[PDB]
Amino acid sequence: FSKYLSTAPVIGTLTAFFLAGLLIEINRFNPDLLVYP
Amino acid sequence: MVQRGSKVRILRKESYWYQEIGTVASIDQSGIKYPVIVRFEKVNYSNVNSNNFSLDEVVEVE
Amino acid sequence: TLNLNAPTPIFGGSTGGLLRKAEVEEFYSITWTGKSETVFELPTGGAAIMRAGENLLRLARKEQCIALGAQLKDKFKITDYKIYRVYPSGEVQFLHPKDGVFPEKVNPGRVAVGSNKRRIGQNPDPAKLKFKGQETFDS
Amino acid sequence: NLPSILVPMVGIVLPAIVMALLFVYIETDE
Amino acid sequence: TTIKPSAQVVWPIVGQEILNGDVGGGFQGIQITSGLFQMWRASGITTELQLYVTAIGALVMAALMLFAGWFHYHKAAPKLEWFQNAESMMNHHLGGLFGLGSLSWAG
Amino acid sequence: DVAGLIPCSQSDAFERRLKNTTQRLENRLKKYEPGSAPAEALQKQIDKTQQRFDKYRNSGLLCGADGLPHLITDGRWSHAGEFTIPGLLFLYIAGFIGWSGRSYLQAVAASDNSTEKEIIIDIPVALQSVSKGFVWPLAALQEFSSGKLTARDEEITISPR
Amino acid sequence: GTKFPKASQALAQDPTTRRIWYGIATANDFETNDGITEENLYQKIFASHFGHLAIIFLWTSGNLFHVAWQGNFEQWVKDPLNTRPIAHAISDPHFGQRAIEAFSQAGASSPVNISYSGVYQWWYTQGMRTNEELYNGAIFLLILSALSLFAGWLHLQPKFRPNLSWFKNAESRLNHHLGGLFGTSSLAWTGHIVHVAIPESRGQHVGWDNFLQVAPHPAGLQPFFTGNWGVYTENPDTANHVFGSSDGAGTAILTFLGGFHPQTQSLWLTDIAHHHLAIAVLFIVAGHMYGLYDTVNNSLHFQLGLALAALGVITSLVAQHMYSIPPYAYLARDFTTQAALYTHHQYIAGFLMVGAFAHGAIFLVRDYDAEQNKNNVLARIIDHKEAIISHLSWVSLFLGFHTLGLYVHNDVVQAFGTPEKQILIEPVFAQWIQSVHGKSLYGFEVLLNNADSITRVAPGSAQPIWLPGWLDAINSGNNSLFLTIGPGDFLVHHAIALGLHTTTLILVKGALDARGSKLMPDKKDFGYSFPCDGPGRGGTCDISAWDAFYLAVFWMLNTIGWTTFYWHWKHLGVWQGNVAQFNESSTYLMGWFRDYLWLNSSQLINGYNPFGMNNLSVWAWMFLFGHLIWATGFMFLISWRGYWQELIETLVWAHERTPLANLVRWKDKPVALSIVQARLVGLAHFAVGYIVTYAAFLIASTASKF
Amino acid sequence: AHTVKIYDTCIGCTQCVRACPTDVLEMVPWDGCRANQIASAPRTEDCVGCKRCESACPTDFLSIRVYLGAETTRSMGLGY
Amino acid sequence: LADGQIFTALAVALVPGILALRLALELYK
Ligand code: CLA
Ligand code: CLA
Ligand SMILES: CC1=C(/C=C/C(C)=C/C=C/C(C)=C/C=C/C=C(C)/C=C/C=C(C)/C=C/C2=C(C)CCCC2(C)C)C(C)(C)CCC1
Ligand SMILES: CC1=C(C/C=C(\C)CCC[C@H](C)CCC[C@H](C)CCCC(C)C)C(=O)c2ccccc2C1=O
Ligand code: SF4
Ligand code: SF4
Ligand code: SF4
Repeated sequence: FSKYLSTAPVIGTLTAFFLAGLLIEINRFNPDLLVYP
Repeated sequence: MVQRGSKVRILRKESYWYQEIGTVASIDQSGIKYPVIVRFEKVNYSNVNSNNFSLDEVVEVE
Repeated sequence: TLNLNAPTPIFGGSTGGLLRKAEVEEFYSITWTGKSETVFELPTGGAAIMRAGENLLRLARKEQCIALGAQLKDKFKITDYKIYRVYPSGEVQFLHPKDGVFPEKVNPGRVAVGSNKRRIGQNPDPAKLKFKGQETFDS
Repeated sequence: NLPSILVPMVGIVLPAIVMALLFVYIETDE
Repeated sequence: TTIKPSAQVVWPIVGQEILNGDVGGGFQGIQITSGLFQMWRASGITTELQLYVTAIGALVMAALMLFAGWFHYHKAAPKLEWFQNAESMMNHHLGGLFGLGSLSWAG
Repeated sequence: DVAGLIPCSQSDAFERRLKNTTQRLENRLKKYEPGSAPAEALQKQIDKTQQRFDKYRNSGLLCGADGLPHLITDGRWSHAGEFTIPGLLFLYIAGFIGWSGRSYLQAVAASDNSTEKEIIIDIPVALQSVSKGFVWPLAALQEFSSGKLTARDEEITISPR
Repeated sequence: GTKFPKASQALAQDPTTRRIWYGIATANDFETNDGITEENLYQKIFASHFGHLAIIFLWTSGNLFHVAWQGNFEQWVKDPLNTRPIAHAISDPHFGQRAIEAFSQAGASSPVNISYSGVYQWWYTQGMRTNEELYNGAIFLLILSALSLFAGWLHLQPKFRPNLSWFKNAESRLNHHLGGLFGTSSLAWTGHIVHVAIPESRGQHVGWDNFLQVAPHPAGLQPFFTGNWGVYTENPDTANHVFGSSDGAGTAILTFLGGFHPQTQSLWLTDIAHHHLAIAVLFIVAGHMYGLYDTVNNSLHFQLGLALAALGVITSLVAQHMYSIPPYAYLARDFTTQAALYTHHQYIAGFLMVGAFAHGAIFLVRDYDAEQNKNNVLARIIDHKEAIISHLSWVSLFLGFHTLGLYVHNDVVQAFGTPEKQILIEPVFAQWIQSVHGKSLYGFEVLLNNADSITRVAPGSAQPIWLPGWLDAINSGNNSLFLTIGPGDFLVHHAIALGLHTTTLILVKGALDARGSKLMPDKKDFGYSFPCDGPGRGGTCDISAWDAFYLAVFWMLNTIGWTTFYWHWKHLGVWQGNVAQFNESSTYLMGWFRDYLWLNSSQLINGYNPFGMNNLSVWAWMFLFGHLIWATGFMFLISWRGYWQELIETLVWAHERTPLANLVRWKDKPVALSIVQARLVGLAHFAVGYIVTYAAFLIASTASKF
Repeated sequence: AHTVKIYDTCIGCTQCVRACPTDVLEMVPWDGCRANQIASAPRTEDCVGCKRCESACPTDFLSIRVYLGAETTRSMGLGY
Repeated sequence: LADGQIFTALAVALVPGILALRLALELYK
């Protein structure tokens, strides 16, 4: 099952699930970041 | 003169593996034209890995 | 030869075969001996029944004869199919096997027609053969 | 008045003529 | 008539909480067009507890079907002759699946 | 003031976008029950709006005649945070993902089954290339100087001429 | 065995319908004919150019005649501020009674077409005033086209055939075309402006009978020989002077005031007089001057690609300069024609620029010889052709990833009730260049906004005289000289830059890969146009150099579609005085959709309602007519051949078995359209439907409002 | 008819002959070796141009080529 | 215009019409 999670669709998804949720949580505490202040 | 197992570079300009590295699987011990059989890591569009070349189309980069 | 008349298979059908092109010029006929009374698909629609025979079938295209001649070699292993093309309202008798053997088998006495003594990367540029009757692949 | 004569001549009649000579020139043979 | 049917509340993030519109009463969400509010009223449902247990009732049924697919391939897989019996299959699906399914729903 | 753009703290069209955004939410609030749960989500929406106008006023942005903040890329250092500063912040992150996947493929290709390790990703070799990917602006400098960042044209395959 | 086509005798043995279609397509391809020689080849090119030259003369005589006969040219000279120009009278038997009342427009008694080519504006400034003057021009161009069709037949006679060495001698060709054709005929056109067009603009009738009597200047040609050329720069037409009368006119003939006329918003004719004068002097002195030259001279397709590249660049040059610098009186005020004139030449310039790379690609299969052409500029661009395509693969993909995402950002952000969060990039680089050219609206204050800069001052010889005229135009917001741009104009120019890079990417893909790849190394053995190499090697559909042209015709239509949608909507707020509609709505793609395609196509689409019909119902018909022909090309594009070949093999059956129709027999065996054939057929219906639909929309959305 | 030319990089694999649906090709002994073979196309008038003989050739950039020439009734594959 | 000028223009248009027919019958040859 660990050798299944190393396959491309799952590790393409959970890291994209990680990188999206990184960006989602950023816009909740830091909303509307147009420019560097 | 190329021997078996020698890593060659292909000078046949029409080939899919032109200017690429391959290892000679065998040579034919007769006077047949194109005797040099090279096996390649990369498959062409017909998904094969071997071809018959001559000694004029290969070198001895080893 | 064509051995016409020879018995057509017990078929009765097929809109899809042997229209007005056949009576003016060039229809074909495939002749075989089928070693059963079994059913086989036609290139027109599908069934007939192969006779004991001397079986013969008049087809429109040579492409439909080799497609049926492949089915008799595949499914029934009767490889004795012998196609023809007809007389005065046709062109050329005895199309296959052209030299008494199948073309995938080697036969001495054949001559290499359409052979080239060069590779394909050794083909000349068309600018070298411009405004001449030569073509960039003929030798 | 000259529009009423000319536009059914090259709108109808003159294409039907050049269609006829072309269709004979196509389907003729040496 | 007055209140628009709604589910799928949208989270207060980058501005998609403008989709949580004035849909009716004291609720804010997406006006849905699936007719589940009219299907559940015809089924007789009056409180959200009867919807909550049916959502649990489908998930245990989902696990029941998923276990049955594991069981009927890995453990107890029927032969070919169990599948080619179309007359007993037509007998069972007509009276049992379609008949009792419309008999029990008539109840 | 680089193209007739008045700053947004004194731009009256930008200060009038706030007057109509909250008036379109206060009238959305005026019908609901004051202690209700959709009432507090509109005040969370009203105050999230006030946290972007006060964030854009004090940041020194440039609002036009419409009243929307315009960005100035010629890069000036007084307007460096628009494109130059997050652009540099972009380029390290994208080159990190770039040099990681390039370092992964050179390690995998000199193995027994290279195409197998592209499907199932070796978490040793994957986390190794992340370690070789954080140092990429330094790592590509000695890679380009060594001669092994690029290949000569007698080694690549090339269409016939 | 038939005779048609005479060109390809191997097509004549084809007994199907393909012979009919391929006879029309291999027709004017003169290198493909059997038995052709290169000496016989160029003479057929030379006579065909005479046949083409007459068609341009017969077409212009038709435009002159139908304005002289069925137009209102004399009625329009007296008042170009209210009178709409009439193209030709309508005579269709299919009209109704309520339609003749609706197409009897511009106050005429007969159904007429309101002209949108603006040859009224062009001939009004060439000097013409009366309907008889246009008819004399139509008579004259029937003589020139007769001169063209005679000389084409004449130069095929065996005593008047030009030699092959006369054709391939380009050294004397460039001396004469820049010298005679470009220089003297610009010096001749300089004679037309000073003798005719300048006094006709000042109230004086100058025709063929009286022009030898009256002189263009009160001191005619006496200071041309002593060197005192400055006396032609006397009192010009003032700001008081209305066009076409003696109301405060002048006597100057070669002035360089710059700027525009204060009432027609057009160029001064004295500027155009001094313009083509100096163009003549440069082209005259440029014609006294005369292993790659052995390639360009030998190859007919090389010079054709360079000509279409030269034509395609200068055709965009017309459209970009004609709307900002209106060269014709009352063309700036005619909004529909100005819109139709930009969109005309830009769509042609795209077709000329695509055909430039197309004919260079034909050169590389037919005429290019890599054993003879080695180590020059040509055989080096082929040598690193993978480096050019991949770097064009980047800048296509670099812009399209970002200027789409810049739009989808502004869409989503505006949709969420927050327009104040958009990424609006002010185009400071181009706004510098307008401030470099003198537009003091922004306030950059260098280079001709700098009043003390060395370019505006010119401290060498006190030169700067044309800058008072230019700087009163670009700073004034009454015309289209260097339009005020904002962040919406940023996003479109990078869509445009995406289009010119992508269309080049496809066109130089099949150009450089016309001679072979790893897929098909022998692509020069199969020609420029051929469908595929089968389903082997993974399948090779659309592989050829013809099908790389064919994909870029979609891209040029899309690029000019991006271009002329931006031209039209920017000017629809400039002309209407509401510039703010393009200001806020063009930053996001819904305002491009709602406020341009939906808002402006309302009065078009009510061309015929169930309560009546308007004069726009010919445009509302041709709108839907253009949708239907565009969608039909999809049928030949999506569905491919062997569906239809097996559909005709049953219609052949149903025709051979139907009684009373079994007797009627074809001579050509009906087949499906070929693979290369219906790519062209599908692209033709696509390209015609692309152009017919916009031309109906661009006309009717502007004629309804102006 | 379509032209079929067989180049000398063929190996006598016999695969293009048995992949021909219209029986154009055949195998023939070779001159300079008298042991190996080569394909040959003596019946090019029958060729429909399907290029199935190129899909079966094992050599890198196949030794048998098909150039679609003039279209007769056989090469158009017409049943009428 | 005048009515006689229209039939004059149609008369002088026969001169390109024979010449276009004469050129195309030579270009075909
Ligand atoms: C482009 C040239 C053109 C012109 C000038 C016309 C003209 C006409 N068409 Mg149209 N039509 C055309 C092309 C054209 N058609 C095309 C391309 C289509 C396909 C889209 C149509 C589809 C169409 C339909 C369905 C109908 C018309 C009709 C008409 C007539 C309407 C006015 C009328 O009824 O007068 C009154 C006059 C008559 C009713 C009789 C006219 C004299 C007849 C046609 C000829 C007499 C025979 C004569 C001895 C020798 C033949 C001469 C003839 C070939 C010119 C008018 C004659 C209507 C019609 O009446 O058709 C005949 C009609 O129903 N058209
Ligand atoms: C003056 C410039 C010029 C010249 C001299 C040529 C000349 C030639 N071209 Mg080139 N070319 C040009 C410009 C030019 N072209 C342009 C502008 C393009 C881009 C559009 C091309 C793209 C191109 C390609 C891809 C090819 C050529 C080819 C040729 C050769 C044969 C043409 C032929 O026989 O087709 C026959 C003509 C037709 C089939 C015309 C029908 C198509 C038109 C557009 C239909 C119009 C639609 C319809 C009528 C609209 C109705 C209106 C509606 C309202 C109803 C000939 C050498 C071919 C060649 O092989 O060269 C050796 C070739 O393959 N050209
Ligand atoms: C492929 C091929 C081909 C083709 C090509 C082509 C098609 C191209 C195109 C291209 C193009 C078509 C180009 C263009 C160019 C342009 C340019 C490059 C321009 C420039 C400009 C400039 C330089 C300007 C500047 C300026 C300004 C802006 C202002 C100030 C001053 C001045 C004037 C300086 C041929 C045929 C050869 C053949 C072979 C192959
Ligand atoms: C419909 C269709 C056919 C069938 C089309 C046929 C058989 C042609 C039928 C068209 C008829 C003859 C009407 C055409 C009439 C035109 C309006 C004018 C043609 C004459 C010009 C020379 C002016 C194909 O053969 C085909 C092939 C490849 C891809 C797509 C398709 C495809 O979509
Ligand atoms: S017909 Fe089209 S899809 Fe089929 S093999 Fe030929 S090119 Fe490929
Ligand atoms: S198909 Fe080509 S490679 Fe194969 S046997 Fe025939 S000639 Fe040789
Ligand atoms: S193209 Fe088809 S029919 Fe012709 S030789 Fe090849 S396989 Fe046989």
